Amino acid sequence: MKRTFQPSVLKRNRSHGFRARMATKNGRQVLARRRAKGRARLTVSK
Amino acid sequence: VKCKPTSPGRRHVVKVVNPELHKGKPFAPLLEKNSKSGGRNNNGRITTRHIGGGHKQAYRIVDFKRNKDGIPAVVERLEYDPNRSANIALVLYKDGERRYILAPKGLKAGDQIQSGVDAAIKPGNTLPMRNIPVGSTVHNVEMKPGKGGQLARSAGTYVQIVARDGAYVTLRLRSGEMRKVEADCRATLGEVGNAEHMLRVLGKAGAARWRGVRPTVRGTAMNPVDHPHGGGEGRNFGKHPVTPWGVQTKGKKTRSNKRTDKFIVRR
RNA sequence: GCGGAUUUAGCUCAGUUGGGAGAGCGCCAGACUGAAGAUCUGGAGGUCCUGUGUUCGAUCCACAGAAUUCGCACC
RNA sequence: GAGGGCGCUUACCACUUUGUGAUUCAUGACUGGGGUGAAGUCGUAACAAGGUAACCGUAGGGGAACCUGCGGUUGGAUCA
RNA sequence: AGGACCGAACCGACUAAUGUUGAAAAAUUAGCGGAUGACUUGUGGCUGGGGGUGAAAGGCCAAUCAAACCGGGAGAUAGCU
RNA sequence: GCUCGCCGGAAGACCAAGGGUUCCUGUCCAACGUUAAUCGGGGCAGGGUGAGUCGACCCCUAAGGCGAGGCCGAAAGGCGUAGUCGAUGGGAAACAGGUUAAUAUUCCUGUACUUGGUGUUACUGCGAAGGGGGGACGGAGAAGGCUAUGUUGGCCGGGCGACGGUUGUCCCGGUUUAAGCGUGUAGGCUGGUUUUCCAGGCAAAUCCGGAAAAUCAAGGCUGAGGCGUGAUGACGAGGCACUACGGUGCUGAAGCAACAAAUGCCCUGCUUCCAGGAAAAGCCUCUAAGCAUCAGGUAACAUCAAAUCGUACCCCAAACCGACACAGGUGGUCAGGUAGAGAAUACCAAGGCGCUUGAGAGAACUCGGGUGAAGGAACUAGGCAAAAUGGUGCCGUAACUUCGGGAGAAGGCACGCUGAUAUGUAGGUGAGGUCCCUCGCGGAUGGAGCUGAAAUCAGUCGAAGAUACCAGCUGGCUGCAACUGUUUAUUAAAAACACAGCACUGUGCAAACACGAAAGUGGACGUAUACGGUGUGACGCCUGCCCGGUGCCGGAAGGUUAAU
RNA sequence: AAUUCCUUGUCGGGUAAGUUCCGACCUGCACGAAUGGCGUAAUGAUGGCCAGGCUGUCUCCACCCGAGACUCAGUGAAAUUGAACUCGCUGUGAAGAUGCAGUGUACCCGCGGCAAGACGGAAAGACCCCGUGAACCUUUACUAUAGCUUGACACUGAACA
RNA sequence: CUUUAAUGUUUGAUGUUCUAACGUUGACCCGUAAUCCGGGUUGCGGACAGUGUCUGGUGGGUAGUUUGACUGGGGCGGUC
RNA sequence: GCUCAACGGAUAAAAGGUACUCCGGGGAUAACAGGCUGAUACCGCCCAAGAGUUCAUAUCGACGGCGGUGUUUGGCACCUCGAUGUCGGCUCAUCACAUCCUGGGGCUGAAGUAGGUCCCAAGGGUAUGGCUGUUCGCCAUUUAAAGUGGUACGCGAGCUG
Repeated sequence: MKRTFQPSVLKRNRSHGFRARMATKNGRQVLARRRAKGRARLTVSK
Repeated sequence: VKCKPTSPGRRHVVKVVNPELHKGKPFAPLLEKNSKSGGRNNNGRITTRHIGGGHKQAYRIVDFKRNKDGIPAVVERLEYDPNRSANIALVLYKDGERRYILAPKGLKAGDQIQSGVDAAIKPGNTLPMRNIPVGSTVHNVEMKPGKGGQLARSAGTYVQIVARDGAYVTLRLRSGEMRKVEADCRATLGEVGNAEHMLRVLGKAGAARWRGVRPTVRGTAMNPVDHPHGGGEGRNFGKHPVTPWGVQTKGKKTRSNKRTDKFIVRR
C-alpha cells in the first residue's frame, strides 16, 4: 500500500550491499561486467 | 468445588462469573531468583506446532532438582503458578536459603519441613520411598531415579505407594499401574494442592489462552490445502482419517529404551 | 419404442432337464374340547395368460399376440 | 373609600389514554383425560398355588397385562 | 468490577450519493462505532520457489500472481487464420 | 493603508528516514510557475550551519549475526561452547542571558563537572576475574501540595481618552528575580546500638542468609518546592540622538499581595489487580592471592587531556513517496484561549502567509431542497432522499426472572430576563488581630479578601426563550451465534462461527510431532487432571436406541497359502 | 423446513380486500439425539415490512443564490483508427439498404437538441468447442512417491531347560 | 535294519537369561567460576536399537491424464 | 494369445459440470431471437350432419377441409460466438383490430324488454388498494372509460437486481 521507491542505508546489506555483492559469486560477475570490462562507473558509495 | 476455601463465582451481574476468585495468592516483586520462556516457535524453519500466536509465555519458577533433603525448613507464603495451576510455596531453609516448593493444600503454620535417609517421615522436600511407610499420596517421583520430578505440580494425579510389590517396584497410578519403578525414587507428599483452579472452567476465554497464545480451534473444517477432506458446499460426508497417522484407536509404540508397562489393560 | 419381470393354490409365494405340480399359512376330516383355535395325523386347494412351434413331453423354451408393470429415451 | 360584577393566576376536576392487564362469551382450523362396555377385534396378569402367584413408595423394559430382584408387618395350602 | 453500556486522532471495510471518460487497482461529506485492549501501532535482523504464517486464505504475499516482475532452457509445443 | 481570511490536534518546534546545502538575501526567466509572473526548495553571486557537554564509541545485553576445538560433511554446506558484534537497555552530563543575515545546550560571558593523567600538602592499609544488597520495568489509580499559566488591582509610566459621554472611583502598560548553595517539609521506608556463633554463600569474607547473648528507646536514609542567597546583578515606562532607515549611540522607570485551574513536577512514594513486567553495569561493600619501612583510594586545591562526526533548509508530512503545488499514507517533540462531559463544532493570537482562472451572464441538461393547497406514504428493489425527537427533574411506566437486566422504558414539559429572602443566601476559603509552644518549613484562637448553587413568594413579552452549533422514535415481532465483535480487505458483512466443557483417544515415558543432512529447540525447565485427535455449539437438562450394512479396530481358537 | 406430489389444500373468523394483520378438525414421497435436541441474555458494524410519527413518495414539480457547460480570455493531450459528398419504414436477399431506386427532393453552419444508426466502445465474449491440450482442488472408482506399520533375512553369542 | 530307546558321535534351534555388545537425550566424579563439549566410574535396561529390501494394504497429504468419433451442439439409447 | 470384441489395433492405461476461464484464428463453431416461411399455432372460414324448443344455416359444431401477416412449439439460416445482451412493470406514444365498448344502420332464435355476431371503422380510458416474480388468477368500491396481438414476446448511449 505504502508504495514504493525510497532511499535508506540499513536495508542495503542483504540485497544492495556493495561488499556483499563482492562476497557472493552471484554478484561478483555482474559488477565486473558492469564496470571493470564494460567501460563504466558506479560511484554511489556513501 | 466442595472443599474449603472453595471461592465461588459472582451472581449473574457481568459476562465473567468465573474465572477463579481466590484472594491472597498473587504478590510482587518477582523476587531475585527467576527466569522466562523465549519468543515464538522458531524451530528452523517450516514450523510443525500449529496456530501459534506466541507472545507473552511468560515467566517460570526456576526450582528443579530440589535435592536439599535433611537441612530443616519453614514456610513464609503460598502462591500460584498459571503454567500448572499449582499451590507452589516459599520455603526458608535454616542453613541460610529461600526456595520455591510444590506443596499441598494448606502446608503452613510455619510448619516442620525436613526429609532424607531415615531421619524423618514428615512434610519433606524430596524423600526416598524405600526409607518410609505405605501411603495414597506420594507426588514428586524422580521420573527415573536421579533425573527429577515426574510431577512438577499438585493437580490430583494420586500415584500411590504399594507395599512389598516385586522387590521395591512400587506405585499404583493413572494410565498404567504396573509402571514398575524402584522405591529408590523420591516422593514429597502430596498430590492435592490446588484442586480449585482445575475442577472448574476458568473461561470462554480468560487471560490463560488469548493474551499470549492460540490453542487448537481448527484442523478438519475449512480449506482442503491441509487435511484429507472435503470438496465444499458444507457437505464433506466422507471417509477422512488423520493421515498418515490415525485417531480414535490404534496405538503408535513398538520399541524404545526403558518401555516398562507390562500389562496396560487400556479400557 | 427398446429391454425386462409377470397373468403358477384364499394369502405370501417357491418351481422349472422340458414327463411330479410345491411348501409357511387357510379351509376340512380324524379327535382332544360341550365348542373352537393352537399343536397334531390324513385328505384336498391350480383360468400354469392365450396362440404356435421345437419337442418324448412346454408351467418352463422361442416366436407371435393380449394385459399389467418397471427403468431409460422425451429436455 | 368596599366589593360584587370580572380579568387575571392555578388547581380540585369531566373529557382524553401512555398503557396494557383482570374476566365474561362463542370461532374451539395436529387432538387426549375419567366411561356407559348392542354382540366390537389383538391380549388376558392378579381375588385357591387365577394352576415356573407377587399386593407396599416406586426406579425400569417399553403389546403392560408392569413384567421383575430386595425389606416386611402373614387378609397366600403345608410336615414344605 | 468488566474482551462495560455511551466515549478521540492509534480501526477499518455495510449500501449509496459527486468513486468508473480515475484526485483513486482506491479513496470519499455535512454522517458513524469497537471506549482499552478475540485491539493495531510504525527503524531493523530468521522464513529467498513451485513458497509459509494459520480467526484458516483459494483472498494473500506489487499493487491484476492456481506462481510471477527471472532471464538463462528456447526464436519451445506448433493438426495456427 | 484598510476591511476581512486559511491551516485551528497549524504546513506552530528542532532534529533524527541520507535526501543531502536549491534558507536571509544580491538578482531574475528557461533548463519552467498550463493567467499575471515581481514568486516556487525555481537558480544563479556570496557565503554558510561555531557541540568538552547534544548523542552511537565505551564497560556493555534479551532477540539475532559470526566462532576456536568439533559432530558431520560429495564439491555445497549446517548446528554450535569460550568469545565478540550489539540499543531501540542503561550510567556521567546546560542554563540565565546576549548575538549574528544567518546557524545557535555550541558563539560568548558567567556558573562551575565529568572521565582520567600529573603536582604540592593532608587523611588513610589495600585489593578481584569470585560473594551479597538490588542494579529492575506492566497500567489504570489514590491522597495532599508547588504554581506552569491566567485575571485582578494596591502600586508604578500615561492621563482622562477624535462621533454621544467623559477630568477619584475610571482604564490602559511590565507584573521578570538566573544559577548551586542551603536541608528536609507533604507522605514515605525503617525502633537503636555492641557482641557471639552456624546443617549457609563456586576457595574467602569487618559483606549478605540464619541464629544466640548484652544494654538503651525518641535513633537513620530525602522529597516538589514554599522560603531564601545573590543583586548599588539586571531588565526596562520614558528622555536627548546619530543613521547604512537595519538599527545602536547616549541617558533611564517601576518592581506587591492574592485568587483559580494542568497536560506537568513530587510519586522505582502509596494502593489496587494478574496475562504474571530481560541481563551486565553505574549504586554500595565483602574478602582470595599478593604488595605489605613499598604500594593502593579520597580530600583540599592547581591544571591538563578533553579523539575522525555532524549541526544548512523539512513533517501527525509538495525536493520522502504518491511521481498532474494530488480527496494514498502517516510520526516521536513546548501543549496557544474563554464559556464545552469532549481531539463533540461554525469564531480566534502568532508562523507559514489568503496558496497565479475569473470577467460576466442567468433556456431545459438534476452534483439539489422547501415551504405546499387536497389526501397521509394511496411509491417501489431500498418511510430510499428531507428529518424530528435527542437535559438535570417529574405532576410518575407494559408484556417479562437468566430477580444483574428488559428501564436516557414509555410520556410532553416550567426553562428567556430581573427582583425579594440576601446592598447576596447556603456551601469552599482563613487574612489579619490575639494567644500558646518545642523555640522554627510549630499549634490554638479568629472572619479578612474572593467565590457562588438551589428555590420561594412575585413579575409578562411572543410566531417564537433546552431562542445557536453537540446529540435517540415506544415498538410488537422471526431463527436464540447465547460471550463485546471487525471476521475470510475482493461477491455475502454474517443468515461464516473462534468459543468452552468431555466420553474416548497419541505417549508409562530419549514422552506424540522432526521443519534441518548432524541437532534434541517446541511440548520443557515439562507426565498420560501438563501436551496433541477429528470436532464441540450460552446454561441446564437430555442423548431413546436399533447392528441388518459399512466403518473403527482388536484378537487367535483355525482355513485361504508370501519374504522366511 | 429449500418434504408441503394432487388443486391458488384447508373452517372461514377478521379485514375498504386474507395469496395472512395469524385466527391451531392437517393430503407428514427422501424429519431429529454432537452434520443434536424442548427453549432463552441483555447487546444489532439490523436482515424483513407493517403502524401512528413529519410528509409532496406517485400523479403535480409550473418560482430560486446558485456549480457550470455551451459562452470570453491562458492552454489542448489520448482507451486509435472505414476514405462522406454518410437517404426519414424504404424494396431485394452469398436471407439486415447510410451506397441493387418505386417514391418525396432535405441550401452552408451551430457540435447548441443530440432521441434507434462506427451495434459501439472500457477488451482475446462469459456462454466455448476441431482442442493428440497449462496444471486446478477431490473420492470405500485409478492410484502413485514420500509416509503408516508388524513379521523376515541382513547384522549382534550360546550356555541351559 | 525300521517303527525307536539308552548313550556316544555328528550338529541346530525356540525359550529361559547374564551382560567387556550398545545406547548413555540417568547420575556420581571430573577438565571447567562453561549452555556445546573432554573422559572415568556407576546406574540403567538389553542383543533391544537401526535402517536396506521382498510380502501385505492404507488413502486422495506432492506429482499426473483430461484419451476417440458418430454430435438436426453434447447427458443417455444405437453403430467401425 | 487376449472382452488387445475403440477388429487397420498411433498406447498397457488414470476420471470431470467450459456453474475459475481461456492460446494464436473466433459462426469453416448449435441459446430463445433479428424471420427466408413456417407441417403442429393465429388469421379467413367450407357443405354438411347434427341438436338448438317441437324448423340445420343465429347460437353452436360428426367421423369430415383448404390455405396464409410469423408471437407459440418445430423442418431452424446466415455477414451475425472481438454485442447479434434475455426478461417483460412501464416509461417516449404509437398500431389499426382476433369488439371493447361508447354506437347508426342493415338482420332477428327482437313485439318490446333483452339476447345473438358482424360489416364501415379504431376519439378518448387503460386508472384500484391489502397479494406474490405473477403472464396467468382476484378482491372491496368502481365508470364518460374499466379491451387487447408483438412488433427481436415494447426497455442498458435510460432504471437497482
